[PDB]
Amino acid sequence: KTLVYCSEGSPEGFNPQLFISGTTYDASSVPLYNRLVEFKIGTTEVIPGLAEKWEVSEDGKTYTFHLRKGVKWHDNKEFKPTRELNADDVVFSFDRQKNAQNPYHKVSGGSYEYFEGMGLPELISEVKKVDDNTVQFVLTRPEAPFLADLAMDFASILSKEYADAMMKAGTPEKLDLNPIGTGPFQLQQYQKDSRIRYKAFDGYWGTKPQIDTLVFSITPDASVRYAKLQKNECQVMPYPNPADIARMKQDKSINLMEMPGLNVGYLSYNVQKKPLDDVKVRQALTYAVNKDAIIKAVYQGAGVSAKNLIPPTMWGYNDDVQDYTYDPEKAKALLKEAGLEKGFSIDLWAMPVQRPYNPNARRMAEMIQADWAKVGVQAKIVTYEWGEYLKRAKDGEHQTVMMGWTGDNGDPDNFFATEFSCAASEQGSNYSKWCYKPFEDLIQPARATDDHNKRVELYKQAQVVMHDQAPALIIAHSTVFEPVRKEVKGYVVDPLGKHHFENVSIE
Repeated sequence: KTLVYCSEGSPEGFNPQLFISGTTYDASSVPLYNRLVEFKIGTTEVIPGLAEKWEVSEDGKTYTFHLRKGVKWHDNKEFKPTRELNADDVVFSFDRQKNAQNPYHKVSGGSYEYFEGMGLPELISEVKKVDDNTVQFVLTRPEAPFLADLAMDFASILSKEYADAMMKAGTPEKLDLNPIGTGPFQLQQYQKDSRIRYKAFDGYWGTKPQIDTLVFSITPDASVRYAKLQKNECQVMPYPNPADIARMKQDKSINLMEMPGLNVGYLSYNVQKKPLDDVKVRQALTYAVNKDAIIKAVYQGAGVSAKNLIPPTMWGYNDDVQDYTYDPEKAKALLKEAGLEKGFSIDLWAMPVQRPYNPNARRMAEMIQADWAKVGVQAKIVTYEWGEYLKRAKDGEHQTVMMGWTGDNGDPDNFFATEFSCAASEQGSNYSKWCYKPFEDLIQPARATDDHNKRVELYKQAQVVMHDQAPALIIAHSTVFEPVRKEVKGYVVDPLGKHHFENVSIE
């Protein structure tokens, strides 16, 4: 009947539209609300949510959503709904973020950060009501990742009946502070320095949670989380201390669940800077490096070797690629064919901050400098303060630079196109400055088409092109660790990084 989760900090609010933090999302969008479309648990595949089906026009610019009938809203001290979900609720949700003429646009400050971050103000031409159970979106271009954007937490549907009411009582901020949703749990109590209490929503459209009472115990210190887990004061916890992983692995009261994180760490080769314009040279520098040694010494169990830009938790992953080996002799042969038998000198920018996809860039750089020296390549390690590092790398001032990415929507486009397209190169966030027609000929059709099978084919071939042309040395993906006590049944780790309790039971 009850499950206690040791959370890592307090939510900023209960309206996910206004925030970008996973800590906040775990306490709001995940338990209380639903989206039009949802991610299938354990994957980044999209399925029906508050919309039982969708249709896409021939030109890829008009989306039709046919809404689910009979969906109930929560209630509170002040609100009791008189109708179920409809198109008004859905249009209000997106119109509030896009339209400055909407009465709720400036409410609670109007910071619609992810909405804006995903480019929706510009992409969306119009959001319209067709009837009470049908909504359309017309876009300014074809955009296959738009469905994955609508499964994101900021796209949670709010109640228009309740918003009207709170604007009527002259207390519109209550829509944001006292949540009303369609989700599996309802909010019962909250106290910022202590805990959050939820209860299974009896009216839920989906299958009712098997957990009757869900409690969040706000615990910022990770050592105290594990201590609480050991006492059975909480049954689930996130982000263990790196130091505790070995013990947790031997702890017979828990399953230490693991998964690749939604990210990647790489070293870009600026193909505009000689001799890095020659594919043979890029290949040589890649063969020369002893990547197993780097994974071991730098990540120390919190990462895994990467051979593809996207992690294996995403769809479209090509498991047929065979990664570069560690082969100095082949690197020397390559260098000779390139007419650089004698090596050359080059710079190597090391990240000044620590990230899951690259936790020790200084050590890594020293390792790569040692590897390259053996094939005659004398590297100069450079670094700058984070803002400056970013600004100069964005203008292509580097010869080689360590960078990475964390996924936003779980869609392959959000890695290949944002980081390695011709447009990204113009923009500067393609740090390889690689604009290649065979690549463009795969990622542009892939982002315009609606045929998922065709999308899978295209992204798998794109992984071949990247591998053959070696625009970047791909290094790794992080490893995520989630301790769960054995009495908890049905918990699945989420590739997008949220922590979900609506499908679990407790023994």
